[PDB]
Amino acid sequence: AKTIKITQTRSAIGRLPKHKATLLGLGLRRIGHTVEREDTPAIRGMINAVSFMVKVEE
Amino acid sequence: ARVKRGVIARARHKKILKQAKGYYGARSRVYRVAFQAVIKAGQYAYRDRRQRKR
Amino acid sequence: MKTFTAKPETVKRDWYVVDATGKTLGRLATELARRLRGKHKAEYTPHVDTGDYIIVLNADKVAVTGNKRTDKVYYHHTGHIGGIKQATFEEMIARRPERVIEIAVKGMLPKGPLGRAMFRKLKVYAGNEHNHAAQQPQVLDI
Amino acid sequence: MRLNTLSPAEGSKKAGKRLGRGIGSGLGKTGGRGHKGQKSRSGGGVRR
Amino acid sequence: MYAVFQSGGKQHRVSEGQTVRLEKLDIATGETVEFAEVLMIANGEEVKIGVPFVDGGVIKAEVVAHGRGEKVKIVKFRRRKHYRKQQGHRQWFTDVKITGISA
RNA sequence: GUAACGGGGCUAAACCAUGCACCGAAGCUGCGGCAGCGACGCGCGUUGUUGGGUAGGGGAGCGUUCUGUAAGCCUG
Repeated sequence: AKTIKITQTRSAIGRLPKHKATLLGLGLRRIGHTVEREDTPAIRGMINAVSFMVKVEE
Repeated sequence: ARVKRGVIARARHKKILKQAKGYYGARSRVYRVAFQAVIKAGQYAYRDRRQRKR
Repeated sequence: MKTFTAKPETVKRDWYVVDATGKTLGRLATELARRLRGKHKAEYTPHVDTGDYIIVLNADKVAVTGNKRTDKVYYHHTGHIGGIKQATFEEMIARRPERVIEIAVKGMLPKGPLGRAMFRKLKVYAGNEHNHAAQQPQVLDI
Repeated sequence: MRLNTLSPAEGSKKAGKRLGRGIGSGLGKTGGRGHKGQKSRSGGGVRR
Repeated sequence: MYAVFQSGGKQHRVSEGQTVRLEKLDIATGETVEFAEVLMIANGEEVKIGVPFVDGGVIKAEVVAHGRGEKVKIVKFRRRKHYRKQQGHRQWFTDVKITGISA
């Protein structure tokens, strides 16, 4: 696949529960964690909802 | 068995002595706990950057 | 290994002269505080005073910009009740000129016994003549 | 075999809960009863 | 002559025939070790500003003894909350000797 | 008793626009130690990851008096 990489840039204390749960649904665990996920359009929705604290690289 | 508890109590009270302090702190059992609570802060709060120019 | 720190008997003093005629007051105070603090040296240490001996010449010609010359007012309380007294810059110069620069640099120095030891070195003069040629103070001409 | 070596098997013994003996045990001042109330009173409580 | 190197996360400064406390390694009590990762070297006057991991500088060292450092008391305390906890710690250390520095 | 910038002082050291650096915490990385849970195998490895805590629930220990081991052992 393309295997897009995601890096968590900001914290998660005091943040909305839906974003806190999408973070886990994606796989990010702390600040600066780097993960690789498939380019399925399902992933794009999570990363779109959480796009204000996750850096992407392609 | 009626336990005659003097030796252990004297041991515990002597174990916490903390010399070098002034006034009642070093003599009686008016012993704070700040002397040990600030150590953890200090071990992190060292200021040893050595920034003489930049 | 440990970091090198300065000792009191391994300090090298220097002497200098600064002429404040036509110079702005605060901008001069900043460099004066820097040099007296010794943050300009390569062996600076925070618990030891190693600034130079600065001699300010012509302290009765300090330039102040804007309307501060007539609006900048000093305050000081004697201790008694209703004993607050003030003095405008325009008259403070004519009364005790050196005190202007003295107070202006004191507040920029730190506070404590070393803070006062540091101020002990500054020497401010209203005139332009000084009997410190015995110590050969090289002029820090700017 | 002698009267020194014999030992009970695991799980066949366990120390009971001792209340109000210091802080490192976790059963400190309150002793598991919680803050003041009819339950926390000695002998005080409701019936069946 | 004096140089510098990185071993265990800390950049140390060493001189010919000198002792420095480093982190706990994995070698016997008299084994030989070599440090090629050098950041700079100077033999007076000549300063050989070094690119990261200079190519050629080697520091030969020989480990002397191993042990534990001073004991530290850790105390974390919360007023009025019915909380208190203690601990002790002693860091592991390995002392070394410098036997030769080459460029 | 200055007292509606924390202070000194600032005509920019103030406000607006763009730009590259830098300091900056117990955040994150580098290096050493300790402990709980999971996976995989054969008691032991190699990996994942967690380890702020009041009321409170669960686990495991140190130490004091006394009975047996003990008419044994240490001790003028």
